[PDB]
Amino acid sequence: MDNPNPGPDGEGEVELEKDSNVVLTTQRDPSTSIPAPVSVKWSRWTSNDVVDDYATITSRWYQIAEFVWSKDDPFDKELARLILPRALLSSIEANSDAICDVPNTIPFKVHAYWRGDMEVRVQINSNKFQVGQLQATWYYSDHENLNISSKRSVYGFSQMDHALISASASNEAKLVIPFKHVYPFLPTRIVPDWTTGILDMGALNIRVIAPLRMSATGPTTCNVVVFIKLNNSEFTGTSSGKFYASQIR
Amino acid sequence: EESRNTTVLDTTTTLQSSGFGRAFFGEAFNDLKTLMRRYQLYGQLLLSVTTDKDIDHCMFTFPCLPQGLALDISPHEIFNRCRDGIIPLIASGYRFYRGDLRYKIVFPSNVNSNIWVQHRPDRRLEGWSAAKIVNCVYNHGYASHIQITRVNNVIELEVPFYNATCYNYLQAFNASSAASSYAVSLGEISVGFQATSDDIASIVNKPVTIYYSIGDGMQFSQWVGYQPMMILDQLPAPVV
Amino acid sequence: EESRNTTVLDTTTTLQSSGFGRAFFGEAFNDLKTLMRRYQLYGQLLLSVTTDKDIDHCMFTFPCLPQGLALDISPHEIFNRCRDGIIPLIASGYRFYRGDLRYKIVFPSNVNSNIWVQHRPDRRLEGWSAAKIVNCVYNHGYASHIQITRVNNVIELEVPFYNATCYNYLQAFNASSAASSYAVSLGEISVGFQATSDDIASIVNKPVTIYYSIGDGMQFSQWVGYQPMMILDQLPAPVV
Amino acid sequence: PSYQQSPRHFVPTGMHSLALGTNLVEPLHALRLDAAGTTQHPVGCAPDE
Repeated sequence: MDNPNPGPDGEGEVELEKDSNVVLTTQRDPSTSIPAPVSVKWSRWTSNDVVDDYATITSRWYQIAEFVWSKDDPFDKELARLILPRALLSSIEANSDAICDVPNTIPFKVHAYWRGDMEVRVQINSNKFQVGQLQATWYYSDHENLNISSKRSVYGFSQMDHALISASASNEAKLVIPFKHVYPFLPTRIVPDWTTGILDMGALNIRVIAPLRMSATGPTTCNVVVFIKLNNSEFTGTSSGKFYASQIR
Repeated sequence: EESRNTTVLDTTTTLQSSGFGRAFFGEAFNDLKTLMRRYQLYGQLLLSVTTDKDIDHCMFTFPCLPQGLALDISPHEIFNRCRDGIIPLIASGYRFYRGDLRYKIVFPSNVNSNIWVQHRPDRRLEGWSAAKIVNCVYNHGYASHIQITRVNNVIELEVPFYNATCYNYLQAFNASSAASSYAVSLGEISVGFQATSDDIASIVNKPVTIYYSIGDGMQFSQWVGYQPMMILDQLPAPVV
Repeated sequence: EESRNTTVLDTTTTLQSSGFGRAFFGEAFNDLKTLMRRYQLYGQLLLSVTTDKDIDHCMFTFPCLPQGLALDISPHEIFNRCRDGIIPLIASGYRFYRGDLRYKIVFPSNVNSNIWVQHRPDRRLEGWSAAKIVNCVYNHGYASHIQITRVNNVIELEVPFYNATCYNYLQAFNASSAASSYAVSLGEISVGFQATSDDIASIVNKPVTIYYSIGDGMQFSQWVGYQPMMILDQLPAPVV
Repeated sequence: PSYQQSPRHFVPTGMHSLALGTNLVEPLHALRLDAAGTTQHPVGCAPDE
């Protein structure tokens, strides 16, 4: 050890996470916090329709929330309560177009019932002189509890397994999130037994722990980008795309 | 990551484990499931005759769930004083559950009439309000049992898991999704008497206590951290 | 032919069978016979002393049959509300039956006197009217049993198949053939008390409930389609 | 046959134990339809914890 010889290319090795045609890199090693083991396909128990995998198109990564994080945000403060099978659609219908323009999400437009495991990266691009630490935590069915308004805090979500982003080393939080819900399928549109809570798995919430602490001449901004891969998805119940209502703002 | 360990800086020698009390007390405690089957008070009511009820009439109905009831604190000095007991304090730590429950409903002494008890998996749970014991007919095809008061005034039950679900919600339920109300309680247990209108008047304001425990079928799901807690000695004393 | 199949035009992949709930709930349900042995309310009466009855006097008599009674709806809120239960709804689907029945008659609390119960295979059933519970002596050679109220006020019974038949009619019986009245009920069960005239006055207007189930001997015959059905939520609410 | 042998001589109690939660067979009145029935966990429903 102890021989850093930087050339024109910098020093470090640029590690890939190659997939279908969206390929994204980080300079730093991730800190994954897998909550649950990998689940079964679940197509044998409740779908006789054509249960078609779409790993060539749906396993692409997709940016769903970027946001500015400055030093004015206090200690125990939310940044983004992303509901992840919704926020993949909510970023689309927020971003001035329908579902049929994004090739990740057209099987949500066609098919009615969804299942699948998610991959979630929360990249930061902080300067090294900044001091701060975000946390990313996956929770299952946030909206199916009323008492999360007492829990929505860093001390509650620290007890469960959770990824950490230090703004010092500009760490990245990869975060495998396997699909686990009470019913083994999430619907994608208004469905005859529930309507409210459509395609809801729970909260990806990004709570500040250590705020940005810098000099007087410090870099105030710190943008945070969130990507999502959707790999072991299955789609079933083919129906017409005119039935698909817009997601909630 | 939560459970990572960056740099251990231990000073200690290795402790002799007691095997979780097996060495001293002759019994293990590491498995919390074997503590869960210790019975806990579920909800205590006071009988109150409103109408001259028919023999068919349920005397009280209540949803059946391991989450603990909507806590009903003249306060009940246990629910005023001993908050929540054990099983919802553990059940705070898990978002879902799946499994059986045991009940062992205890009836007072001055009652004599026969008791019918129903499981109703048809009944949903609409919100965390009205998820408590309700003082209000008998039905055919629901799973039923009659305990006779004269032999022994304590019925016992093994209420099974009848849901069309993978598991059910374990935190307190706000009824967001409309079909999700089908997936919180195991069903609805109803206790009703065969007492006529003359003799049920003596049984007014007699306590009927219900206990509960899980009974080896329960298997809790994905971990969720605890909510904020209240420390019980900080509760005020009754100034006299 | 009914069950023929001209041209299958399936779109489906093959579903995973749950094995009729054995995979989820730990129990099968495909066999409807094992559901039939779940008890159902047979008929609930109210005691009514007409004469200063002798100790020999039957308090009520009723024919014994798996068809369900002539439904007696101050209405009884179950038979006003929960129509027919399960077992005559299945028994609508079969013209004949042959086998045992179980009863488990439940008695009220304030009674104390001894109870004698008879099976009478001599008694025919004359028409679908008067095929209900009838509030009216003890007999020797009929099959008998006494349950003591003071030990336990619920008798149980295994009433066998005593007919000189191949099987018996299961739909509602209009008494067309005169000897066919011998071939509908299993017989006639009578419940009578040993209570004297002074103490039976306290037991007036106390409910006596009778349950029933088949008990593994029952084997239904030739299929018959269902009759027209009534949908229960369409029944009106009690406007207050 | 007449069974004239003198019978058992027990003690009744009204309720099974409560603090016992271990290797102890507990008899109840199950509202399940099956006597050998137990709630089960299929291939995805086997819980993690």
